[PDB]
Amino acid sequence: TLVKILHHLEEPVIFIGALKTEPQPDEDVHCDCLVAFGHHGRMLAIKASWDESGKLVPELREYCLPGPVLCAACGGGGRVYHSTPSDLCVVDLS
Amino acid sequence: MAVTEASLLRQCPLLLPQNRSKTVYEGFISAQGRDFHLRIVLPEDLQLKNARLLCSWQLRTILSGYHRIVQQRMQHSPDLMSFMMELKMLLEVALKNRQELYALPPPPQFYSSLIEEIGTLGWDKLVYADTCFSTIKLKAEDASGREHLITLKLKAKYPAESPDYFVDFPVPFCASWTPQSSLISIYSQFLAAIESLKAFWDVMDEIDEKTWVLEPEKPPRSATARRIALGNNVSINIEVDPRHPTMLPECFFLGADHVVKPLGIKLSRNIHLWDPENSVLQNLKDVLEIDFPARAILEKSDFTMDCGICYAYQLDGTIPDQVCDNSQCGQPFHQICLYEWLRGLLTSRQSFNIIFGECPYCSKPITLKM
Amino acid sequence: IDDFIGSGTEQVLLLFKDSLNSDCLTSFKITDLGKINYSSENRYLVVPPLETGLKVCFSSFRELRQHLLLKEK
Ligand SMILES: [Zn+2]
Ligand SMILES: [Zn+2]
Repeated sequence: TLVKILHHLEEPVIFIGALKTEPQPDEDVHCDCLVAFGHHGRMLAIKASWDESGKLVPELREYCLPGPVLCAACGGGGRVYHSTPSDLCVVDLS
Repeated sequence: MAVTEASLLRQCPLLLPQNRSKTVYEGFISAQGRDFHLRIVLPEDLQLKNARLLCSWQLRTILSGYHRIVQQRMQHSPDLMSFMMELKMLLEVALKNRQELYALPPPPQFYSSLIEEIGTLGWDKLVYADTCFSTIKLKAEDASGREHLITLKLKAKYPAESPDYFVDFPVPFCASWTPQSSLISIYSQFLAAIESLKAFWDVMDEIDEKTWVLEPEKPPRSATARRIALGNNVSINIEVDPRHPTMLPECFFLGADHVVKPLGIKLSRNIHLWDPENSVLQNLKDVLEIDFPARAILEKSDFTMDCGICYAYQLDGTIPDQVCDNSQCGQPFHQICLYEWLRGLLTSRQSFNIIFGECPYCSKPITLKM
Repeated sequence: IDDFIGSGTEQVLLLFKDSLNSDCLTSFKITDLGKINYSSENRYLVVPPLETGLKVCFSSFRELRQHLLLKEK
């Protein structure tokens, strides 16, 4: 010199990243799923479906996970490590 | 009702006219014990050709790849009534496909009552309970001292409906489930099924210890047939009646037709000298006047007991059974392999559902009966 | 009190009296008050299912709370 709005979790955002779901060494891995966090423990999950019409459609979940989520990160093979002020938990998408 | 004054309320209770001219409806829609937000603005007249339909972002998630379907439905639909009938029918479809998001248990009935009924059993029994508590697995002992498991799968209401009962043993397991019946009821039924086979398991464990079992390999409790080997390159397959196991089983012989003849002939002489006081083995040894070898497995670890056409054991359930009537070849084969060999060649000559031909390895007369 | 083990979880360390030996950290007791107990299978089988049942019922509770707030609004 435009900005697009996608989903809107109602609660604040903490973490954005990506995962390699369906993991069937190289550093740049071509990520299949997309991940975002809410705080009050809304998790957003996205994937490519291409199902029932033979056309790409975005498969959304919205999970409601326990605990006020403080921080998270991604590990090898569709795994996310996140934390509640109780416990450090893990999630397998794979 | 006929009119959507009353039929609208009667079908969508949760649709409240904000504006005076009934033009903005808002509030909710019901759907599989699940109410959702809705904000459905009409134009200055009642037209759905132009209408704004905004949602919860939760609702956008569940109307994934029907955005166009419902856009069609808005322009082709007569009334708002009919639109809502369709939007409900449609949600029900979307969610019943996405049916992997649902099912909360009733905690005041379930978790406790399940802890209660497992206390009724005793804690030494339980071997597995799933983290959804949906599956559990339980243990019982025979009078012999054999472990018999039972898998259960549980519904949202365990005590109301039957839990799905899965168990190895061969006769079909029957569990008289009432809403009053419990884990202890079905456990007693399980012990009843164990003891009706108690003699049966002993006869089978006896055969499995003392004889070269061939063709169940680590047999389950479900197997009633036992392909025993005897000498080498002849076998006997044995189906036993589980209610009369010590009693005479239907038994017959595989191998070379010159070796099977005296064995069948001596079984026919000595089948009246069967006695159900002895074991199955202690009657077969005196009927057929033989011993059984103890696992010619470990010495004959590669004798190539493979088809010698395709060179595999286990082609599609079939075993190497068809052999040569020759001392110098003795080469086993399969039904499929030997048939696709003897039909392909010129020399081969078929009577009705038999092929006579030459053994591939030694070129001697070999007979195949389909 | 600290995590001496390198598990993640804190434990409590207790030193019993100097009459036993004229030496530090003889006659100790390390404990977490749960599983971990260091010093000088139907019980411990069926807890995670029950705990996850608690957490799922907690998420349902939390869900209905939010739903009701919306309804009121
Ligand atoms: Zn073959
Ligand atoms: Zn031959």
